Amino acid sequence: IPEYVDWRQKGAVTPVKNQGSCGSCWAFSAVVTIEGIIKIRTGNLNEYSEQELLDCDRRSYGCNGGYPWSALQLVAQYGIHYRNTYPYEGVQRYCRSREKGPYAAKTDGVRQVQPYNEGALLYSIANQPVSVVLEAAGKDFQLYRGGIFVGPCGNKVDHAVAAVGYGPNYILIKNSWGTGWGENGYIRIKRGTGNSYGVCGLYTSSFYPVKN
Repeated sequence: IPEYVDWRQKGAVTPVKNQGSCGSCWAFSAVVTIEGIIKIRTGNLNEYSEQELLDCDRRSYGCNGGYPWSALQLVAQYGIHYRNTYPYEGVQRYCRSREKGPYAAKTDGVRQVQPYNEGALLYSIANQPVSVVLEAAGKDFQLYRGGIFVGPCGNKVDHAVAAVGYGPNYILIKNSWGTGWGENGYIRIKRGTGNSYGVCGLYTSSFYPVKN
């Protein structure tokens, strides 16, 4: 895999989103990875529905949190609608997939990266955007404006985001806090520190969709 990856440069990343007050980061993270894998496999960059996963992932808890792996499973076993067909409302509602016509895209499964393994995570990013988790509760993370973030932060992961690239000393993260947070909505988190958890627990739980 190469020294630099940045899926934005390869037209595989949609604009930065804002999850709002809703604890729907798990759905935003999954959707980032679906938009990426659909671009990689088909050549078209589309936006898909975080709200659909929020409403319909019966293993997640709506705005009280959820599981990126479960949302990616949901997209692999049914499919997902375009974001515009099923726009984000920032509140959990009744599942409306059946009422929104045929699904726009469908994947074939979801694989997990080996946890606590930086190279394994980098390997997946070189193939596609990956759903990752991290500790976002620290004010240092909350107030991040730019640069390669090294913390302070613990390994208490609580926030799902998406890794869309990396470099020799960082992993590139698409967050769901709007375009005004971080580096136009992104954070570069230091890698290569030798901490197996990853900086901010970044290596705790990583999933990506599979689409043949």
